[PDB]
Amino acid sequence: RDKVNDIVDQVITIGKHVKGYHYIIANLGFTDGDLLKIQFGGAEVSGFQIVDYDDSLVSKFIER
Amino acid sequence: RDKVNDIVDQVITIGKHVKGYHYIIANLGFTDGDLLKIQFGGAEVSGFQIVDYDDSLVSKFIER
Repeated sequence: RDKVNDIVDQVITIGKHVKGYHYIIANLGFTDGDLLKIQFGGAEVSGFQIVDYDDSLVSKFIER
Repeated sequence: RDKVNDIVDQVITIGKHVKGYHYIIANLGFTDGDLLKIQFGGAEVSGFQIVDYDDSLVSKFIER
């Protein structure tokens, strides 16, 4: 989750986060990192999420 | 110098700082603001500088 943010930051700096690029975060924590930065860039970003925040079970956990 | 950084930040977020765009900072402090952000974006940025840091007079002032 750390080495990813470093890369993502560099990607935005050099401007390789615009339309045409496609990144895949190879970890079980896609929403664990900050995506607001490469969110409006244009480049498509995909990943994997193991903690479904749509489950009433998980939703209840977060509530507390 | 402040309202400029706000715009520059927004510009990078929406990704309108890549090659093809051309910005002109209409103030006497071009190097007064942070440019490292829209520096590698690709978009050309121009402006105006009144404090020439190449003058031995100014260079001596900065030394102190």
